[PDB]
Amino acid sequence: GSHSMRYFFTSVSRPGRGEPRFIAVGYVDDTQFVRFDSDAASQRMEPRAPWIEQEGPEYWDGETRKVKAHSQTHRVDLGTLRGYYNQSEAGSHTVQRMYGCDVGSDWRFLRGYHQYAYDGKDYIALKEDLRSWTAADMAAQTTKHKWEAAHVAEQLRAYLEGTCVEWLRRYLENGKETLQRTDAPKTHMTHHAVSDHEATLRCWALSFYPAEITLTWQRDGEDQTQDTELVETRPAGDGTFQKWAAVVVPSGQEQRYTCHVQHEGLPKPLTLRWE
Amino acid sequence: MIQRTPKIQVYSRHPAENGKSNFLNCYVSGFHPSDIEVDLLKNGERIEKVEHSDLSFSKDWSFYLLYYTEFTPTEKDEYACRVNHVTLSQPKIVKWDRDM
Amino acid sequence: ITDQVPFSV
Amino acid sequence: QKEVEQNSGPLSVPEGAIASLNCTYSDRGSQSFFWYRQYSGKSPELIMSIYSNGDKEDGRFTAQLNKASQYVSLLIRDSQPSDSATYLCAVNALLGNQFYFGTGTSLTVIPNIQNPDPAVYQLRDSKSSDKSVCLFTDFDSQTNVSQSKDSDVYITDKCVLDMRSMDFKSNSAVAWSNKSDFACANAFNNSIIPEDTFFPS
Amino acid sequence: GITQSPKYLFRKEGQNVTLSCEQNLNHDAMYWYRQDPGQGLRLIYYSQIVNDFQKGDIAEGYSVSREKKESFPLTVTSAQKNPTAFYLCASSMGGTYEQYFGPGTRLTVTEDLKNVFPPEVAVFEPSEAEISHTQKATLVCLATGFYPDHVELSWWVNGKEVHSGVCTDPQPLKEQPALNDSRYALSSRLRVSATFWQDPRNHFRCQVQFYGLSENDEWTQDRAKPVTQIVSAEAWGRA
Repeated sequence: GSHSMRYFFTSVSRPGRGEPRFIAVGYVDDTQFVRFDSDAASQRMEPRAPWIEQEGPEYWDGETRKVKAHSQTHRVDLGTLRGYYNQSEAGSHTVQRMYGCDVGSDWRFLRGYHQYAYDGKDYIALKEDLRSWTAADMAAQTTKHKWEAAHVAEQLRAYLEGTCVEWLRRYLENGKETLQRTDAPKTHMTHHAVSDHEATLRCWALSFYPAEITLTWQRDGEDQTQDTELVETRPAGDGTFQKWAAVVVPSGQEQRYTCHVQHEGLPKPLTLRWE
Repeated sequence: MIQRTPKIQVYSRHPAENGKSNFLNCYVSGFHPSDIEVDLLKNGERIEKVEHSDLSFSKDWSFYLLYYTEFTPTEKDEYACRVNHVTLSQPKIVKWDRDM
Repeated sequence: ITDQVPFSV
Repeated sequence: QKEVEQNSGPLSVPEGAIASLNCTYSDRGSQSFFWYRQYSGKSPELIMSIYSNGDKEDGRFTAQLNKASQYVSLLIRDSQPSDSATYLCAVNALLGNQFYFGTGTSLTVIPNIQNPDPAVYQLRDSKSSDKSVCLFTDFDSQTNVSQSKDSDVYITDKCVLDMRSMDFKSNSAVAWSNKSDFACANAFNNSIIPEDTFFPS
Repeated sequence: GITQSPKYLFRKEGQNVTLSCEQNLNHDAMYWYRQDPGQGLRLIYYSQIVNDFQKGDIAEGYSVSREKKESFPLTVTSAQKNPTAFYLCASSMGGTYEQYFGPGTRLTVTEDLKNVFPPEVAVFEPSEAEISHTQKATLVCLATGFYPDHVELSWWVNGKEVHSGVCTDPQPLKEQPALNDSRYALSSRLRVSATFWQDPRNHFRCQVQFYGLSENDEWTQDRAKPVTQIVSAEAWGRA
């Protein structure tokens, strides 16, 4: 939708080396604003964006206690799952949780999710109606029956449809200058002589936000996906993103190829040429 | 256990210009498990002033991290990051290309 | 803000 | 103010009718809303829990939630004598990871006892005929009993008994004193007494 | 589920007391509340997990420990100015989940044990006028002069406890409201049919359970020791 808030939780067991490592991050759209790392020194939920720093001590004290208990729950899950799959305590395992909500143009609820993974594979997830569960294997069906008998889905829906949406609105308002911004891509093109008969054109897009972007190549105005390379979107480090797309062109006819950039800050796609 | 090898990308935060300071980025993504060793290198030696982002994962549960440091590009210094992972027989080294 | 303490599997 | 607020004033409702208890809260990431019942000298008992806007029905209970207006209510259908208790409103708080209780609202249902035959009798002690107490009984629920301003005279509040041999219910209140010059005629003068109360010789 | 002992406690001011609370519900969070007559709940202390605890709103004069997951002992120190209260223990899955309370503990603290008295129970036979006017008979029972207000009243007809036709005051009544250490009174009614009270083979008894000093508590007064006891008064039928 128009905006979203998402939280990511990961626990990695360390058999014979200490308690599992717990890392939690929160994101509003493409911006991270909170973190927790069990190996870090603070042992608290820490801010990672300016607009969240204005929350009072009740916020930070409460969030610290909540993620800590969350890590404790994962400590129990890591051992329980070993019994579900009859696994030994000599190997390292990881659990991953992820939830959040999407909102529409009116900042009202649109979509919710809450999914759980074990060793990198889907384990159990809340369906789109926020009222049923999707179990992967036999072990997940035991978790499903327990969470159904505990009426867990009813309580998760109240967060995803309620608190999640309400506090997403709050963050969007407190961080309007940062979250409600849109940075159009800064574009340019480079040329690289591969040999006497071929040349590579690289179409650049930099300093854009949010990360959603599309780069396509065209020859004589028709789409051309052959001999085209498209790198995955990468973070610039200052809150923006980078992406480029390349194409191999017979030497002499580079003027027949155009690059097209589609982004939220461009009402019409930008066109890039070499000459 | 799903094991995937990391995808590496070495690049600068801003267009590289000799003389002016910039940031060197080593973006690792699409890997599992999360335990990974990333070192940024300058002419072969490890840079000790290197920060990294907070661990996060994608829709397919694969992890991604960003390692970065402040550096000043020159015309003769070669930069690279070395990545080590359980799915790597030996540490993989990816040289930095200003054109990429 | 985060949800309440989750249930164990 | 407080995080959870409910008018603690004694609420009285006729038996068999609808009893509604209101509750308002200050949103603190408030996501879960509960109703507790508590009898005199007993511990709070969870009776109702609601999580989404609308009405939740459970027997003679009905919990209503309107998060937009920050309002939780409880409706009791067919008010019975066993429903007389204090009902505590509880609202959780994801901000701070807290769980707040209201001060509670005391509810008492009044019995619709037709055929009131008010009277003030004098009862003598079983082991010693010297001591005696006065009994004001068989009056309608719209009668209120006021405590005595004399430290030598004690007066209790009205209290309902339910006979099951015959379908009969009645109010009663007791007063007594050790002055031995105190009579049953001047016992309940502090309270508003109906004009047709029978007084024995 | 969750229990707390003892149900009634009675101590002298100047020493510390320990209120126990235990639950086997596998709950991490545990809470201590106190409650005053006609008032609400007030948080004293709480614990999110073992080896941790956080001060509530009236933590002054109290202290807790959480050495194990199932136990949460509360200590009432001599610094607490008003220890007399109804103390309630609860537990929950987490900070934001519904809490389940224990049975509760009534703590009463007095200056000297010289004002501790058991009740005086009497039963009053129905008036002849009531029997001829409404064809019903009301017995009245009075428990007087007891302190503290830790009493439980019950009617017994022909050796069996009854509840039909019984009404008891919700809470005891202070005999001298202006005194901080006033003794209490309590009344109760039992109404039966006139033909039932007029049977001399029917036995009525008003039993009052009092909770006071234990047999192990020390007593140095010449007066009879106000131990936890039962006081009752009987009556037969009359034609």
